[PDB]
Order: sequence, then structure tokens, then C-alpha cells
Amino acid sequence: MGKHWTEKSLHEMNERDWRILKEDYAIVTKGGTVENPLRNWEELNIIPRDLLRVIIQELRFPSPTPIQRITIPNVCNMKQYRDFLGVASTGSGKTLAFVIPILIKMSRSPPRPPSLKIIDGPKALILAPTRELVQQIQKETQKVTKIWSKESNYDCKVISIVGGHSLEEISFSLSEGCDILVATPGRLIDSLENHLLVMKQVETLVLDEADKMIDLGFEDQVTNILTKVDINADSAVNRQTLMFTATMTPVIEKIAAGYMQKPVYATIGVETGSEPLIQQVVEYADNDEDKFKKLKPIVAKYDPPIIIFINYKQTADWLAEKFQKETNMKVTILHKSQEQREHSLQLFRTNKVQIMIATNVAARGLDIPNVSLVVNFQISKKMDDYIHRIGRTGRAANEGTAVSFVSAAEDESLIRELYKYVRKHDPLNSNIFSEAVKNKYNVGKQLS
Amino acid sequence: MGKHWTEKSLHEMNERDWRILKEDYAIVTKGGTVENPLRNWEELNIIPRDLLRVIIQELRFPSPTPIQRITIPNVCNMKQYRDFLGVASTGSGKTLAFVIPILIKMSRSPPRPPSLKIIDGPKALILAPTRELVQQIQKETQKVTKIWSKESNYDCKVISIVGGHSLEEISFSLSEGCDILVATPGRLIDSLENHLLVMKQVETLVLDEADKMIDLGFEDQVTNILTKVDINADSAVNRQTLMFTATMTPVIEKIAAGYMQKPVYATIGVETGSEPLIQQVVEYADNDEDKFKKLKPIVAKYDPPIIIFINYKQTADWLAEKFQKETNMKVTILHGSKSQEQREHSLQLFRTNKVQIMIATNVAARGLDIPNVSLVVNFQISKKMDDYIHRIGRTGRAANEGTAVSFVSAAEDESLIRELYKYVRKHDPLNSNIFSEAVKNKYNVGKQLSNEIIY
Ligand SMILES: Nc1ncnc2c1ncn2[C@@H]1O[C@H](COP(=O)(O)OP(=O)(O)NP(=O)(O)O)[C@@H](O)[C@H]1O
Ligand SMILES: [Mg+2]
Ligand SMILES: [Mg+2]
Repeated sequence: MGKHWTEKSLHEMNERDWRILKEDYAIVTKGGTVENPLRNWEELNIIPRDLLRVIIQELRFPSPTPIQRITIPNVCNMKQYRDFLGVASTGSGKTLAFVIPILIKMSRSPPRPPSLKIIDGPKALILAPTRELVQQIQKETQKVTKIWSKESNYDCKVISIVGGHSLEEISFSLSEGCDILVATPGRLIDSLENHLLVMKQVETLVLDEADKMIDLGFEDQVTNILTKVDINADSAVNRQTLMFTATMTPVIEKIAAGYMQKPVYATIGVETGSEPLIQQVVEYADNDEDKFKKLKPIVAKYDPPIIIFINYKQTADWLAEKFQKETNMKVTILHKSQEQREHSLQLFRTNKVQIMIATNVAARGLDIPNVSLVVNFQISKKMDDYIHRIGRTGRAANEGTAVSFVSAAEDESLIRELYKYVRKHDPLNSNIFSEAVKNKYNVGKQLS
Repeated sequence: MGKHWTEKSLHEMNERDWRILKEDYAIVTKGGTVENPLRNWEELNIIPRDLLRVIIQELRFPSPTPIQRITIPNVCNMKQYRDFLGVASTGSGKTLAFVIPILIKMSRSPPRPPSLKIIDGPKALILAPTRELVQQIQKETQKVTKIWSKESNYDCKVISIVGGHSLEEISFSLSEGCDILVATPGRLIDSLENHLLVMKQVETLVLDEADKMIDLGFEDQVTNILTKVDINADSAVNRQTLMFTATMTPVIEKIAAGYMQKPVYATIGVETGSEPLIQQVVEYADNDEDKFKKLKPIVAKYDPPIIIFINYKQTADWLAEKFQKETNMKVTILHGSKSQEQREHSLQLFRTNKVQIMIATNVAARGLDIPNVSLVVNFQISKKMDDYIHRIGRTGRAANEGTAVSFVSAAEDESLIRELYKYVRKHDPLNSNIFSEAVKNKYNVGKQLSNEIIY
């Protein structure tokens, strides 16, 4: 029997219950002395009644998202205002995961008079990599703050600073001061350089999609901003730093290490991203004859262009022979064979020829058209190559199929990786991984 | 003996004369096969008559500046359109130093019709860190190109792109084509990424105030642009690169290595490094008591060691008594007339924190091993700026953040306060320097309105 965590009250929760809840929302943490995630909005009383009413009654958000669950109780503690690093993909309530703590923090002090907002600048600074993201964050924030202003004592001003707005307009928009400022690093820097604003009173600094900011070349801009806010800070100000990234990198570690003080580290969900629409089908075949006999009826069912990958030029030639003499399909080869190979590609792109049989080397950096079918006649040594290969189909929202023949002579570790992959990336719910391959390589037998 | 270079024809100049001329304008060069600098605008006939007329009569520059002297003959040098790295301050006249060569180069081909400018993009691209500089550069260039356009068939469009510009506005600005594009790097990247222009034909690329571009954080954007320019160039396009900086750094060196080919290197004047990260604070005070009253909360918050400068020894004794009576800071005094033993004792107390505050008169601390201090206080400013600069030198040493606080009364020389305001406005690495309104009003200094919304 038992009693499930959703049936318990807070007191009754044990450590196994917390483990289960964390798994339930794919939250993984570390850093020591980590607060448990919210079970709901209400019970810890972290969120003040007015704000809570805005969230539950006005916006109708009955429950927190995972990232909000873990972020809010770790970032809201008058005790610590501890730093936070979250690894989570865009969306799923990330923005309010950090905007809610900023509001809570604001509501634990009397409202700043307007004149003071003008003299002192923002209490929160949010950095994001693009104008679009910045504007999206401002709107998502004002969604709450616009209502909150009508339902409480706080009149929160959200100003954004982005490319495409003159220094003059930025300066004008700052006329009634600012509580939360949202900016791209570049334009924020342009703004400081022209003395448009002071940031001596910033209590929460947020770095959102930090990996994307690094990717776009903003590392030095970001670290300059961090250093500048640290130096210019009023000494009575205590500043909390929050960082969100979809992935972890050496650069992100470097920044965390350099600018954050003993932070909570959390992973939330998995790294999201594009799923090619591919049916992966892995089948066992003893030798090249068996392979070809299984392949023949498959190609009969797929519209050209079709591509077949091999590893040895001899096998390519053999396979072309088989196709030419045993079906009515026109092929073309690719090694180390042609420099005018773009002739062949041109045959293929225009459907003069239906099947291309190519090695990895020969086909890398060629514009292959979207194919209906990839055949891995000989498996690659590296998963990188398998992924690049099968990527030749399933592009631009069309469905594709990738069939791979696995013999008795393949790298076991590779086959393990491939099994995991075929299970994990199954958007069409139709991926096949042969039981015979499972047996030959002792892989994928275990139940969940 | 020998006749002085100013008395000679160009063809009579020997190597010693060139050495002397270069020392006269503080020009130092390397990189091999460096051309001699201009002795005047006219001699060499590098600059065509109409353009020279504009420069002298219209822009009012009868003589070239040192950076112009060395830059122009090294980048306008058929046969080789050589790359160039100049180390020089604003405002040493850099702008014309690179604009003159761009125009001269432009004048060698027929004007392009707008449709073709659009198809191929600018012939010259100039990068600068701020809107203010980009707009300056565009204005200076346009003074010439306006004239060139009215008085000849050369329409030559000089477009600026800055961070503040919407894609709409950039589009409209680019709508009749562009010959010289002056841009901030981030926004240039946004423009390219949105297909607002191309860059197949950039023959001259100028990176102005490159050290500042790096300091603001733009190294990757600049690199990305250099790369894109080089990648999209037509085959027959030779791209000449000029880079100007106020200081030399390993990053600048690295960019020169990666993106320039056998450049001429030149330094004008005494090369300086980065500015000490000192915050300078100038504050008003009616008298000494009031100075001390403002000083109490200040020395309460800065970590020892702290150094305080005065002009008269009597003031040192006074100050020391007040520190003893009103603070918990212990002090040592150098007034100038103690033994080297005593002065070394004092200095030892100071270095080992047995005392927190050293009080020194104008030259009592010169030549001694004063540790880096967190705070320098000018209790009585010196009569001369040299001493001010020397004193604030005691802080912000070795890449540290430093603070210098000066109190002025109404008894100072007005010209000194004027110089001081200039110095405090000019040297503000941290954009945090404070020059009190009280001092401004009392001396009628720094009260000139800019007549600009932003500047
Ligand atoms: N706890 C919550 N419960 C329900 N919905 C929420 C919660 N938090 C946020 N949302 C909303 O769920 C939607 C999807 O989340 P998310 O993608 O993060 O928002 P967003 O993309 O930043 N804002 P938007 O572009 O207007 O959809 C948004 O409209 C959020 O405001
Ligand atoms: Mg969304
Ligand atoms: Mg770097």
C-alpha cells in the first residue's frame, strides 16, 4: 500500500517523497543546503497574498512549473538571497521563475517613491541575448506587474533597452525611473557609456539563455557588465545573481565560479530542440547478400531520391552492380573517385538517377536534396556519422525513413549507443530496433 | 656642419634629417620599408589640388598633424596598398589621417551608380565603438564629399549605422547605396544578418579606437566582421586594413597578427598604457574643520593604508591631533625635515599597519617606497597639477581600484580648479568620477551647457 506525496501534508513528507517529487518534475540539484521544490503555490507562504491572487485568480496559473518549483524557494529567503544557476531550456515558465522572486523581494520593502526610482535606478537587471527575447521578457513581466499594480501598493516599472531605440528614446523612457530593466548586453553598454543610467541599487541580476549569449560573442560584454555593477554598487546593497542556460560549458563554469557565491545548481527537464521526423529502423543481416535481399523490396516502396551509405568503395561498386542487374533503378557512386562528382550530384538532384551510393568522406559538404529514405548499408564507426547520415532525410517537416543493416561484425559500444538513440529520438512513435540485434549484442533486454 | 631640415628641399633630405623630423613630431615607426612622413601637405603631390584646397581653406588645416604626417604616405603608396597600425590619442587628427586616403583611392575609379553601390556594398568600412565617434567621422567626411559632389560628378554617400538605428531607418539610409560606411560593430552585424547590405567590395577597412572597442567588449563582433568581410570579398578585391588605438595590448597585437599583413607600425607621442582605475572625487568645503568633518566618514570606510596630503606642516600637526581625538585611526607624519632613520620608521609603521594613515606635505613622500593605498586624500590641494597627478599616483597601482578625494575651499586659484575639472572629466576609466556642483558654482567651472539632449 502506502500514501502518495500528493496525499500528504508538508509535515508528513519524508526524503523518499522529496526524491520522487523531484523526479516527477525532472529537477536535479546540488550545491549543498538546497531547499526542496514547491509542492504548490500556497503552503510555504513564500508568495504574498496580493501577488498570489494575481497568479492564481487573475492569470489563472493553478500550479507552478518545474523551474518555478525549484527556483522560487531557493532564491527567496530573506536569510540568504542565495545565488542560483539553472540549466533549463527556453519556456516552461522560466521567465516568471525569476520575475516572481524579484517581485517578492520588492514587496518585502516599502514601495520606492517615484523621485527615488529616478535617482537610484533599477532594483533588478535582466540580460538576454536578443531584442526579441528582451521584449518577450518585458511583456511576460508586465503581464503580472500591470495587474499587481492595480491590486497592491507597488507600481512596478519595466523598461527595456534594445537595438533600434535611440539613446534619446531610452533616456525619455527612463523619465519616471525604473524598477526592472531588461536589456541586451550591447545596448546596455551603449547606455552606460553615454551615462543614461546608474545601477548602484541593483539587488537581483539575471543572466537568461547565457549559453546563447556566449555563442553570439557576448562573453566579454557580459563580464564587463557584471564587473561594472559590482564596482558601482552602493555598499549597503546586497546583490543576488541568477543564471539560466540550456547547456553547461567551460565558459559558463568560469563565469559561475568568478561571479557567483556558493550557488544552488539545478537541472530542470531535458535539453529541448529540433527532432527530425525520421523513422529509424535497425535490422540484423548476416552478410551483404542478406542485406541486399532485405533491401530490394524496401526501395520499391520509396520515392526517389534515395541515398545509401557504405564504407568501402568495393562494396559500393558491388551494390551498384546488384541494383543495375537485379532491379530497374539507376544509381551513381561517390568516393577519391571524382572531382567532377558534382555531375553525379546534379544527376541525383534532377532525378536522372534515383539512388546515390556514397561514402562519408565523399558526401560531407555536398548539398544533397531531402531524401525519402536513407539506407546505412554499412554502419559507421562513430555515432556522429550515423546522425549526420540519417539527417539527410526527415528535413523541413517531411517524414523520412532511415534503415540500418547491422551485421555480426560491428562495434559493440556503437550498437549500445545506437540502441539508446533509437529509443530516445522517436518522434513518429515508430522506431524499430531488431530483436536479433538485441540478442547478438546483448543490448536492450532489460525492462525499465 | 649641416642645414636645418625646414630650410631644405625634399630631395635634399638625408637620414639624419628624417630622424630629426620624426623626433620633432614624436613619430616612431617599425615594420620595414616605412615611407618618410610628410613635411607639409603640398610637396609630395599625394593629395590632389581640389582636395588639398578643401583641407586647407575649408577644413582650416594648413599643416598636417603627426599621425596624418606618418599615415598618409604609408597607406597612399602605389605600388603597395599597405596595412597600417597607428598608436595615437584622440584628438590627434586621426579621422583625416584615414579619410584622406579613402577619398584619394575612391577618386581613382569612376563613380558608381546607386544601383551598383547597392549590388556591391561600400568601398570603405569604418568601425568605431560609440555613436559619438561614428557621427563625428561621418560629419568630417561629409564636409569634403558634399563639395566633391556639388563641384564634380562624384556622388559619394557616407552612411552611418549605430545601435540606436531601427532596421527601417538603416534601410532608408542605405536606399541610394553607400560608398563609405561608418558603423558600430554590433549593429553592423544586425544589418548584415538581416540582409540590409552586402560587402563584396570593401577595399579599405578602418578600426578606429580599437582599444576602446575591446574594452567595451566588442572583440568578437569585430573579429566576426573582419572574417565576414574577408569571406565575401570578390576575388579581385585587395583589402587594405588600418587600425588606430591609444594604447598597445596583447589583444590588439593578436588582431594585427591574424588580420593584417606586414603592417607599418607607428606610435605618436609617448605611448601610455591603460588608465589606472582610480575614482576621482572633488568636493567643496568652507574651511579645514568642515573638511575634517566630511573626512571622518570617509576614512571610516576605506581599508588602510590611507595617505593624506597637505601643504603646511602646521596643518599636519593639527590633522594628527584631530585624528587622535576623533577617530580610532592611528597616524604618522612626514613633513620633510626628519632624519632618514625616522622617515624610514614612519614608513615602516605605515607599511606594516601599525598606523593606518600617513600625513604628508607636498614633497615629504617623494622618492619613498609608499605602499599602494586604497585612498588618497588631498586635504589642501597643491598649487600645481603636477603635484595633484603625483599624489593620486599613490592609489590604483597594479590594476587595483583606487580612490582619490580632494577638498577645495574658495581660496584656490580659479585656473587650477579649471585645469582640475578638465582633468577629472577627461580621465574617468570607471565613468564614476565626481566633481561637486558646489565647486562648479563657486568657481563658475563646468557650467557650459552642451545644447544636446544626450551629450
Ligand atoms: N505556473 C504556470 N502555470 C501555467 N501557465 C504558466 C505558468 N507560468 C507561466 N505560464 C504561461 O504558460 C505559457 C507558456 O510558458 P512560456 O513559454 O515560458 O511563456 P513565454 O513564452 O515566455 N510567454 P508567451 O510568449 O506569451 O507564451 C505562457 O503564456 C506563460 O505565461
Ligand atoms: Mg513560449
Ligand atoms: Mg575571448
